[PDB]
Amino acid sequence: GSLTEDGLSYKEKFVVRSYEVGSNKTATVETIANLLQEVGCNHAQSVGFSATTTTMRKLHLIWVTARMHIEIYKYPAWGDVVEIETWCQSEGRIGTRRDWILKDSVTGEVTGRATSKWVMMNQDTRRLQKVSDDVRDEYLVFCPQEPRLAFPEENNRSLKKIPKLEDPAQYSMIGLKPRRADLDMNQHVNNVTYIGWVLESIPQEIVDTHELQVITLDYRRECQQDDVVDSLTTTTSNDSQFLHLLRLSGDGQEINRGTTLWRKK
Amino acid sequence: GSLTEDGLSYKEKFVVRSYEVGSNKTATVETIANLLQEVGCNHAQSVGFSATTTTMRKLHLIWVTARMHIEIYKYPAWGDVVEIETWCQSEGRIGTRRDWILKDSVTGEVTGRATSKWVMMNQDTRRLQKVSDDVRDEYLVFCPQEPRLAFPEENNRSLKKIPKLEDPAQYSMIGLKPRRADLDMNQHVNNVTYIGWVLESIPQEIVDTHELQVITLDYRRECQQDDVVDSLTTTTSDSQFLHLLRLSGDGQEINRGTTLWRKK
Ligand SMILES: Cn1cc(N)c(C(=O)NC2CCC2)n1
Ligand SMILES: Cn1cc(N)c(C(=O)NC2CCC2)n1
Repeated sequence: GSLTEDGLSYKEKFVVRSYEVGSNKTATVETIANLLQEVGCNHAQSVGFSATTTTMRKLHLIWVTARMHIEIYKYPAWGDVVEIETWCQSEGRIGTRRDWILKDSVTGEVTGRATSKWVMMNQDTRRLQKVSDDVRDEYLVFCPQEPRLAFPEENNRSLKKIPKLEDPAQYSMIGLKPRRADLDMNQHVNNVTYIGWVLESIPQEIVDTHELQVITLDYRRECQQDDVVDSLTTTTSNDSQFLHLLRLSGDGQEINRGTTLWRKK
Repeated sequence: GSLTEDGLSYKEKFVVRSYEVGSNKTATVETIANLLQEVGCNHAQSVGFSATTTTMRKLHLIWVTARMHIEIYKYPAWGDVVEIETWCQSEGRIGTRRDWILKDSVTGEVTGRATSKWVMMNQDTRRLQKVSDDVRDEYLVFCPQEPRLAFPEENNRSLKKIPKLEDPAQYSMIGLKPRRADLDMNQHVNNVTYIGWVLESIPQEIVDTHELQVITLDYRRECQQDDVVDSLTTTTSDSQFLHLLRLSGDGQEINRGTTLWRKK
């Protein structure tokens, strides 16, 4: 991969691997989620990062995902090359936004797009805070000045308020635990695991006859290595829509909430 | 990736990804296991396959892993390029063997090696079958004639008989279930999940102070999508462990193995 000519975005090509595909022989949404994560890491490394700035490590501050939104028009097949372009943008003192565009390397058409909202948090106390002026200027040089939105639309699906699932849920997957493969280099559960865990409550019949089009996920609390999750789902709707909820098995503390949209094959 | 000049092996370079590494910022043994699996698929595709031969698809026959053995000297770091060379060989009518050599793309040194024993099963009845001729000949053109062994040594770790763990186990991880990410394109639990599941019973204190050097795993039975596994471990000794994966209910054995760890 490499930065574009202006140095205000990064591109990377990935060949889809055999273990990265599902039953339809196309990449899973978790493979896509992993690829977006990977290109974001390479973008951060290519501009002198490790993505904590000078003032962030001084104050023990980290970026945390608050929301992920992914829309896929076509899933790349096993053996195909997918090109992903990623960039970041300041959202004032609220946090940062990271966008992605997925393309077929052969045709050059947009086969998917994603958007994420990141908030600043103290690594130790876990307390959210607004972006300071000294920190905002440190990352502003790596961002476009004019708005560059992967989801421009005057009423897009990425900004909708997600309601909380009411008990009883229509479908559920109980007793979900993360293994060492689910943890990142800092021993925290990878953000992509929550996506997989959310989808565990969707019935296998829907997965066999439908393709996942859109997924919106709100990250409320992190699941520890020794925590147990419960995935809950209810159909709300040629298109099926679901409301989702991930919570701790014990106290029932909410850790994630979201919605998915599926279309008939 | 591509086949070598003689067409009797395949090579491929992989850049280690950020989500593929552990706390030491080096690739996990499951990332390595995934890479070996991937290079084996590309090798099979590059020589005209869909590794099912002509006779095999007519008879509803598949290759299944009976044994996996991996030895790592150095784990590639996040950002490093690892080159893997893989090849197949016949072992008479008992089955097939697949070997791998892992190398650092910069220095060219051997940083790891693996060997696997594959047996021929009937997809539907799940019944083991010996490798008859005709199907033996159909694939012997893609294999070296003289023995090419990643583990040559007479009396090496890859050929040792693994005993069955006795109850009670010293360490255990219970209630393990596969998710959709753990399944392959045919909806079967990926062989690499069993490796991860085996390692779930190793205490986090050993993982934090030791590096995994060798792992030998015997595949006895497949775990279904709706099955629940129990991972059991006992220290037998460098630290050495005896492992056992079994179904939560009936306690049916699905996998057994051993791991060797060195102090950091
Ligand atoms: C720690 N980190 C770096 C990233 N680039 C991501 C990231 O984009 N995560 C989302 C969740 C679906 C992919 N997370
Ligand atoms: C379906 N398939 C093709 C392969 N080449 C492998 C394979 O080598 N798997 C082993 C166990 C983890 C490494 N499995």
